[PDB]
Amino acid sequence: IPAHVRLVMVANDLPALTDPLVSDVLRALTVSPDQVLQLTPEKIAMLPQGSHCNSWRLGTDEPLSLEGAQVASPALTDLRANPTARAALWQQICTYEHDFFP
Amino acid sequence: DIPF
Amino acid sequence: KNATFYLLDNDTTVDGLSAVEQLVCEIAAERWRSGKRVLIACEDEKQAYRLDEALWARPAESFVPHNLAGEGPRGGAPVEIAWPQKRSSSRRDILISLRTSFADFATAFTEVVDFVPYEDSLKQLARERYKAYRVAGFNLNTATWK
Repeated sequence: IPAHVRLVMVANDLPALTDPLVSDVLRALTVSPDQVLQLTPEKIAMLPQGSHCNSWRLGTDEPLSLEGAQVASPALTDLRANPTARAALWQQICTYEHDFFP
Repeated sequence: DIPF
Repeated sequence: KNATFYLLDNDTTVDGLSAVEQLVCEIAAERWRSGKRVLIACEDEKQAYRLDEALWARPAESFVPHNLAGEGPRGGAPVEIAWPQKRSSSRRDILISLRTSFADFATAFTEVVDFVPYEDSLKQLARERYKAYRVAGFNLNTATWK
């Protein structure tokens, strides 16, 4: 993981960084899209041991072997349709405010 | 002057 | 210091929300997306609760991070919803006000959004607010949201 990276995004089907909902979440995290590394579960396995970075997993039930605050949401289609999924995701981010907003 |  | 009054052309209620309350969601989202921290000043506690729910749904397909004043992360959420009883978090760029009378704390802001509701019975209150913004040294304008 490059030094410039501030968020690892994990999904089986990685969304465009210009997806408006993805943009909104990145804005909420105060992360610029050029500071995001998007990885499939397959690529996550290839990372050096003890890798550290905050992360956002979408529709992936298994926690990452990555150090840092991990937030997890349902798949993007659920997050796009469901006000309660969005509220729960924001709650997760708030619990980990020390990691996302240092 | 109030415009409404 | 600028104060902008949005003119409502209807009083259509949707999901328990007034036409003004619906517009507030759209404006709060647009201002946050422009990079601003937003304060929404409600007339009462119940209205704050209504908007706290509504901003998760309106605009649709959008994630607009927000909380009631006193909740959310340190320094408050990017959009914070307050009411008269409640101390708001500071360092905010724009005030969107639902207060029926001019609020003294409005002078803390360089950008304020207010409203002229469609109902005739609410016009007098809106005129009074407009006057008070003028007295407090705000540059005033009226607009229609698109």
